[PDB]
Amino acid sequence: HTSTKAERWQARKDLIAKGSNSLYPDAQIAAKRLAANNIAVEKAKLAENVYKTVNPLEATPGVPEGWKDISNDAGALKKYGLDKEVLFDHADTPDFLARVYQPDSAVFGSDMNPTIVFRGSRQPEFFPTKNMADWINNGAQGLGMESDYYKRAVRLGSRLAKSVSKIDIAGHSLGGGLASATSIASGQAGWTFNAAGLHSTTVEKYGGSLLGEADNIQAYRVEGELLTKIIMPNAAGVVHDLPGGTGGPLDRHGIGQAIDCIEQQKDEDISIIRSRA
Amino acid sequence: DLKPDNYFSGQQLTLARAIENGEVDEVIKLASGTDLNKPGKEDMTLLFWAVMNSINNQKTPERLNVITMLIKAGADPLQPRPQGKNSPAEFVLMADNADWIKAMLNAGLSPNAVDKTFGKPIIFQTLEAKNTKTLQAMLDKGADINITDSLGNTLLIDALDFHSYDHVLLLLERGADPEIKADNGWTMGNQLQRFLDRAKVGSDEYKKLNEIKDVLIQHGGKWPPTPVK
Repeated sequence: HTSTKAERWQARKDLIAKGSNSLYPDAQIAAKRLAANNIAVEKAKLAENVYKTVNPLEATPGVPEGWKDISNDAGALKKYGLDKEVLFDHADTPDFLARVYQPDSAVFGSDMNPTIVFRGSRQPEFFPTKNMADWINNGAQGLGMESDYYKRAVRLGSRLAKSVSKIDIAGHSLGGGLASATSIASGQAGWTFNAAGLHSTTVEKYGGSLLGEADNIQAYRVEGELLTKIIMPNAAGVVHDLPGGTGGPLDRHGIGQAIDCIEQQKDEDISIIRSRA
Repeated sequence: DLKPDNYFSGQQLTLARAIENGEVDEVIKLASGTDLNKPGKEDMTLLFWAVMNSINNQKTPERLNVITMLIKAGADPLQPRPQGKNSPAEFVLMADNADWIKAMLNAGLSPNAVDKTFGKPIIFQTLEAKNTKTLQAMLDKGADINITDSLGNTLLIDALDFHSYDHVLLLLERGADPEIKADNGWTMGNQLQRFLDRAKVGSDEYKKLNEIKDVLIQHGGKWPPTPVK
């Protein structure tokens, strides 16, 4: 059999409230962390979904239940000062790409916020060492083109600082680095997962937009994962360490392990709340 | 380092070879009869091929004129590539030198043209260039300096959000209207005040933001900004 996401969301809410109304300190602490991880794992599933975008002008398949991709709905995007064009780079295949998702009020009520989610490149490259048998790379080099995903991410941050509607930022890996830039620049709350940190040259380049703050970024990371295991700054925000990873640093970097590890922690806090019934 | 046979065959390949060789008169002869806009392999078009053959050592008057003559013959500088990838005109607006966009403007490309995928004025793509030369070229040809995107943003507003500070300064110097509000009621000045409040006093970025403020005031713009309604 099955169950609707709305029923499951409500049941989790009820379980959280049981812990938060408990007389036992450990149930109360567990309820707070469970409430945070309930939100975080939704952001993490969106951060996983952005890797599935192929044609950015088309639907992204597999959008997590209770969410809708509005990346091609200009009428919905303009609520946040966004349009379709600013969501990805256009010179070449879009390694830098954002998707914007709106939560279903029938599922989450008012508990969830719209979220813009970033994907970065799978293999960062210093531009002069790219394969120049690829004509677009040849052309970008010969035309003196600037190569900087952080410029478009900071630009989105400047815009989202003006949004009258709340919108959260999220990303995994290099997309979590981009997400943290957009979050610091905009003031919006951010969620990152095994994220890259912000290099000093990047922070300097974009000045006060990348300065301070970070208090409203939740930087989730699988213990043992590649990036923290490593001029490599720490991910910005409040660190949320996650035990329960498997394999080596490369395996633990994957967004699937981040999602699984958050679910492991939820199970753990649920068991604590249930133990005080 | 590139070979035209990897992208074209038949009549298009013969034109691609004349472009490869920089033969302006042969290009003019073949272009009136060849399919100019049908893409070849790897999304290459004959117009992108001409751009590719006018860079580095080959950025010559004649090879730049090959771009002009292809467009006069019907090559579309605003033709998109698939999946939202950009057109030759948008592509060369991101360059650090205006020679390529000028070649296109010389064939009648409108400086107020909008792109065929998103409908956004292509001049907004200059804001990602390393310097202001492509923006200068579009303004010199008569682009509307106060043209807006679909959300009411001007180049002045978008350039500051982009942290494209030299583009901001050039736009002010050329008389861009600083009091225009986007759809959300913000002016460029509203963001400039916010940036100044967040900058580190005495940093290079603080000096640059204050240079913008000084130039804004010099060109008659209101400072401090009215709060957003």
